[PDB]
Amino acid sequence: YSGRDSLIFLVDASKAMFESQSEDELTPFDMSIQCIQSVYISKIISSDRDLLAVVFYGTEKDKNSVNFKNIYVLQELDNPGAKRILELDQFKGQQGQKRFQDMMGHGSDYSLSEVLWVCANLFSDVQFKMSHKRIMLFTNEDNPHGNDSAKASRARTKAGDLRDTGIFLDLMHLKKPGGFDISLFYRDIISIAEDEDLRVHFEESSKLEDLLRKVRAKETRKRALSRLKLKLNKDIVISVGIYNLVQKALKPPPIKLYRETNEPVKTKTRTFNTSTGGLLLPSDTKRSQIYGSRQIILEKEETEELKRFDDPGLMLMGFKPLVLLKKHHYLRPSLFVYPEESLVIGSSTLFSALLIKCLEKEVAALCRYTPRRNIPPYFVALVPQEEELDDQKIQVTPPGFQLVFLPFADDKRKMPFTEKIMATPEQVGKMKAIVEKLRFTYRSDSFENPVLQQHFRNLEALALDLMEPEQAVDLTLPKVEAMNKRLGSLVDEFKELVYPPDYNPEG
Amino acid sequence: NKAAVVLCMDVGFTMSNSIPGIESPFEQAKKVITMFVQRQVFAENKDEIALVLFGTDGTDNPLSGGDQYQNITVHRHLMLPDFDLLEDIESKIQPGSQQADFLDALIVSMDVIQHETIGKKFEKRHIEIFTDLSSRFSKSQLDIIIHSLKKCDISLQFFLPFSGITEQQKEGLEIVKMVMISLEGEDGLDEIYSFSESLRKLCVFKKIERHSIHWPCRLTIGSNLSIRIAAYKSILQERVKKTWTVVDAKTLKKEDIQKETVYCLNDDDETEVLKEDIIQGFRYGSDIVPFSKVDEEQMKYKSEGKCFSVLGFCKSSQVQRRFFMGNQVLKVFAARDDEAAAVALSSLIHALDDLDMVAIVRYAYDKRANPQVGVAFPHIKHNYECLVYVQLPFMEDLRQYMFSSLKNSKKYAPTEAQLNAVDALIDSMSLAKKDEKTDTLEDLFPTTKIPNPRFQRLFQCLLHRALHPREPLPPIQQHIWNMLNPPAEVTTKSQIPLSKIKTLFPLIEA
Amino acid sequence: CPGESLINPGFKSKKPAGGVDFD
Amino acid sequence: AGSENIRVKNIILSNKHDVVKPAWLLECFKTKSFVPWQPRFMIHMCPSTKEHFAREYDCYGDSYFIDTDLNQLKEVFSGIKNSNEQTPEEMASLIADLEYRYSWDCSPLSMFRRHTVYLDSYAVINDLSTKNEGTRLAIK
DNA sequence: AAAACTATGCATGCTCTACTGCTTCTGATCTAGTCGACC
DNA sequence: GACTAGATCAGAAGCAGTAGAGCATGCATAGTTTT
Repeated sequence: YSGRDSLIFLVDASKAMFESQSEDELTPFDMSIQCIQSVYISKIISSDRDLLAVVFYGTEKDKNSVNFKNIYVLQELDNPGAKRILELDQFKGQQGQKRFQDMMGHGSDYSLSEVLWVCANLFSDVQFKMSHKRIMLFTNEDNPHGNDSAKASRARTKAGDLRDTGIFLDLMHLKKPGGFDISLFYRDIISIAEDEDLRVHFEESSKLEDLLRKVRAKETRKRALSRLKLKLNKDIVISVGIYNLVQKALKPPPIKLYRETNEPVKTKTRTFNTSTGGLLLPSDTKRSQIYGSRQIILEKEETEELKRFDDPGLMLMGFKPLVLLKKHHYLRPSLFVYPEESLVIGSSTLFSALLIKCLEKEVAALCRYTPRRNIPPYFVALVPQEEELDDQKIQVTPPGFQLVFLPFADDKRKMPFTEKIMATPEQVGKMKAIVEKLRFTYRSDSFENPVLQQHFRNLEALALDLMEPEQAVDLTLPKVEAMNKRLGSLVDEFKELVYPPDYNPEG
Repeated sequence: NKAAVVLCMDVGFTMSNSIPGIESPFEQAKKVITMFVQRQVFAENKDEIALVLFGTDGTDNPLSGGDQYQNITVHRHLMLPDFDLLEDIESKIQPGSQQADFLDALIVSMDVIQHETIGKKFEKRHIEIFTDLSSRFSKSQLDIIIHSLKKCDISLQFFLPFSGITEQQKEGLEIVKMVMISLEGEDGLDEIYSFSESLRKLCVFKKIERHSIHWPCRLTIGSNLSIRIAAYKSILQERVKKTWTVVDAKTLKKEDIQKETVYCLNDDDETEVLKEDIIQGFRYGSDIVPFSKVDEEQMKYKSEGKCFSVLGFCKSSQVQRRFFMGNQVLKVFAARDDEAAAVALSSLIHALDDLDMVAIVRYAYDKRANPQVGVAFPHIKHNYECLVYVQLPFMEDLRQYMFSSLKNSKKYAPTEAQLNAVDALIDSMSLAKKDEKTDTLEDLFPTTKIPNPRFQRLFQCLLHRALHPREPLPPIQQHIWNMLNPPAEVTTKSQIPLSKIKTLFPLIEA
Repeated sequence: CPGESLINPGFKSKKPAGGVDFD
Repeated sequence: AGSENIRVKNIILSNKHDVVKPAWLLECFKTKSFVPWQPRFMIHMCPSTKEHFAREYDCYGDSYFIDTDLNQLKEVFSGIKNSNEQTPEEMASLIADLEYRYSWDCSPLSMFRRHTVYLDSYAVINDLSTKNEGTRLAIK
């Protein structure tokens, strides 16, 4: 998967889209605009290099390259930004609806062939490489051309051509007074007609709920940290790729702005001798260290040469039972090792054999790891990792090796000696009851970073000029009230059974 | 912490000669002392070393009297080690033609310790005797020596050229054993080392050692239960405590160097902008939104500090090792001198161990530290029991990559012969031995007992530069490579399997 | 294909964070 | 800043500057003069500007040293929030005191205030259960 | 002689600035083909 | 002849990730002064 995702938002501007069936409900136009804004914000946070565009059809004005009638291209394909969201924000209500009607117009005829032609033309203009091409059609008219059969055939031909070119078409049908029947016309236009998506729908599509679900986490495409050589011997070498399935998420780095016009300023660091005042190149300086009441001077090149031990790669050392590995010897986040046939042919077979036999024999491959040049070696254990899939056949545990860093003698620390006081069985049983009361199922994706979420909320509020920032719910905070309710009198009994009457833990 | 070591050596002619096929004992003693002094210099423990020699024509002792306490020189009094001492041992220490009794050497060493010890808080005192025991022993004051040593709480160690000796050497060994038995008894027999054994141990620089700060808090389950706990850091990636200082290539001083930062605009004129007019900002898609630091602090996420709370309890199977994050592992004990807290924590640990469960908890070092979600699991040993805490990932830190399956890949399906070759390789390169008598696994290559080679290299280079100012840096020592490589048996056994694997697996570089 | 993201193609729709849900 | 967005609130949360309603620029441009600030325009003051205003201005927009006009009094009467800490009797006594002191009794209304009036709207005197509603006496 | 206040060293976290490796965009070059018009 | 279009290689810029240095917080410990 290489390229950028391109998305075009087609929104109908017919009269039927501007009527509210119930007093307390959203018109189709308002729902469409809300969805567009939500997708824009999600894209800004997640993938900022993707291309989005917004088009309207059924209007009185026209703005397009082909000079077609009744098609207004509001925003051509470009990366998302705050200005575009603000531009869309002036159609978000009833006054916004009046503003939209005044600016463009509504209630005019149209041809779907021309609309799809304009969308394809927009796709053609893009000069980058697009991995996906998608159009979403927001409408509530199941039979756009019931009077004219020729227009329907033209639309079918254009949809077929677009599908051939590699453009996905999706229908996001909104609520209709009489109900939406995809069976009438939109079966041929739609890219994929699901078996369940054939009955008449009396409510908006289930895709709107997913669109309105804001995603506020960066999505990074697959990428290999390094391509290394695993050396079983001086002659047997295979090529492997190293990946990181867990990486800490950090706030985007701040940029320095000039206050009077908000234009970026570039910074530069230079070193100049106190006496002469002139600049000193890096070649006109040395390095020093004090030890034993003396000064030891070394050049920079030697300072870097001190770190050179062996060439980049993994060197096999032997095989170790998995029992000898320890869970409390964690040192650094683990990595993933997978085969790579691009550099050496036949690596996949040997890697598969090693994985299978390591799983059968319950062993881990001990190795010496040197990621880059001028990096002292570390010791790693490659633990086999079988393939595990969930119910829906979506792979959840990939096959390969897990690279775990092992500590050196210097990385451990000495603990103060503490006398052991064991607990009588009754205390252990009471605490077992307490533990059992508060049992729950844990998943790796059950928590969110409060700091990053608040940062993104604040940034969005500042950018879009909202009244107040949205406040994120912190799921890491304990639920004290629920725990107190569940435990009941267990806490009091345990405290009576384990703490003297006059202890005062707080003091 | 502090420790004063009085190294008492000899320069008698009896060591000036030895069998040509082995190094002379005097050279062995010199090498041992050099290695010890190097370790002390590059391990800043504030210990002190004094050097005394007996068997030299010179006579310089605090106590002279008559013929007794003669032919002994206190070469170096008690001060912190420095390169000047290494230079002194390099050249100043010279052999001699006279003899002397090591008993008098012990007397003078004890006298020096007693005289110079006052005024400093040296809690330990060790005296090391390097003698070949060739000279006769004037055993006439043993009782007073033992009484003084026991009164002053001073430890004594011996270093000999042997672990085929003359009767005089046997008598010396006997008297030394008697003295050690009197001082300590049976265990003393392990305090007499040989030169080869000492050279074995003193070939590695002292490991970087730091002291963990005790972090107190209260482990909470709900709003009414709290256990006073202290946490320490058990495993972390060690770094050099000293960093390089940039100096000017001519005057060799850091005072003639300093850095400056210059800000300029995005214009041809290259306008200069001061630090008092630079605001902070971020990029929101295709634009830049100002966000000052003051407003960032106002709108920041604020949390109550020093939290160790129990979100819940989950089966150990649901927490997997591959998801551990962070850069540290914490060990949580009950608060010092608190029996009630000890009982509470023991109850929790035993309950979790019995039920096969771990505690998902929230951790915050202080007010300025970001909150964390981690796992605390029990650790029970035969002497101590505690909790071990390791951080766990957030939603944003997980990466969902898809990889093809190798089990069902027709292209890369191994054959039976290939699998047999790999099995033979795995069995030949085993790094653990299964003793059947105890049915126990022994680790042939323990990685956790290997000092970091980086610090060995750094200290070797620094020492070589200090003692040889104008000379290129040396290569990596052989023993470092030996201790980073597996035992020779594993390599020897694995050649035939490796040849078979090379034969069966076609690998073509592209 | 099933359970794919309608915003970022090629990625699976992550389930919303649920925190602690006691049994 | 004419809109109370997040940036205005942030500037408020720091007492290091002051905010002005956009009408100040309109007044300055129309008159082409540097008309000073007045409480009507400002939406927040620094401590120092607060001290400056407190000398020539009360806690409410009404000033000390300059007469007032109907529009200004309307702004003042739109400034504070509310006051409902009295009771009918207390309010009536206050009103009577004000009228007596400042001689406003000649006004067409409020001239029955000093008088309490009873009516024979009940079949029996001092009987609330015999209301005689449905007569000209009610409208009287 | 005992207790309270202060100095200095060291651990700890977070933030910011260089260096290496992977991916994508642009420029430059070569090779193959098309078109105008003549004969 | 003239010109255009498709494919390919090389270099460079952008981005991600690790390492190293610097800055602020607090306390351990000891020393010094006061009563």
